[PDB]
Amino acid sequence: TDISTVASPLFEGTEGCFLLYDASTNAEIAQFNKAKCATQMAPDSTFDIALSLMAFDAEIIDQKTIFKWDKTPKGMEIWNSNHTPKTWMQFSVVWVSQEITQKIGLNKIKNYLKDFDYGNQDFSGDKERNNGLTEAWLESSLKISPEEQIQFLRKIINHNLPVKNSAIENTIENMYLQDLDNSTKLYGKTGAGFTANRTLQNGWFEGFIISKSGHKYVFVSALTGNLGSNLTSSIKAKKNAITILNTLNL
Ligand SMILES: *C(=O)[C@@H](NC(=O)c1c(-c2ccccc2)noc1C)[C@@H]1N[C@@H](C(=O)O)C(C)(C)S1
Repeated sequence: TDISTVASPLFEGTEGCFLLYDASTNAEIAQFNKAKCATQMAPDSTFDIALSLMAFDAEIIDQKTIFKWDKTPKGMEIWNSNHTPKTWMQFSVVWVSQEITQKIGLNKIKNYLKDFDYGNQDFSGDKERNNGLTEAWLESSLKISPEEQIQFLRKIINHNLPVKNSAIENTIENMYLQDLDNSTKLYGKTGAGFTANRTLQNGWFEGFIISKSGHKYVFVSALTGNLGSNLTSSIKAKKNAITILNTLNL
């Protein structure tokens, strides 16, 4: 299951990793760089997957929800508009995530984190800033490893979390991206950020694959590296995942 021959060149210049597991059997299908796989880091926008489960479970959104933009610039042009739960997921609209956390509230988020067994469960935010409610998952206190993300994703698709079944399937639906070359279906989510107080970038791309073979899988592509001042780490993590998945017979 060592796929280093293919994955190494794709992750050159970074500390990267890749994991692919069969969702039903938990069999490891492919791995690159287990040491990086075990290292906890900020989930960044991949935390939206957890927030989506919470929001649907708590019945504060549905698929017809329109998140209303406040007309002020949010940093990225794609963020400067109304959104749906689908486009929230697709474009990692951070202000929607923050609207959602403020609505659920800290203690209830902590309770969900405990139910999800999610990473270090540290939602305290930045030292001395009391900003955890709206920043904890963004290069801050909350950390989770690629291996932990695999098992979280596995729980989701197997309905082994104490949330509404619809909350799970609406969130999965809203992750759908495309089909791959052999028609396998890709459901995924990016996240990226700079490491606090450093120049390093971290990136993720993770999710589900549903094969016409019948098999379902969960995967995680993640990296950390000095890639300059343009945040491209999730672009790279995504690219790499798709390249690697298309080489496989799933
Ligand atoms: C989630 O990971 C979100 N990332 C950020 O908010 C982010 C940025 C940023 C860079 C460029 C433009 C806007 C924001 N800088 O630091 C952080 C923590 C969103 N998701 C990312 C993704 O890969 O999904 C981005 C870069 C698209 S923004």
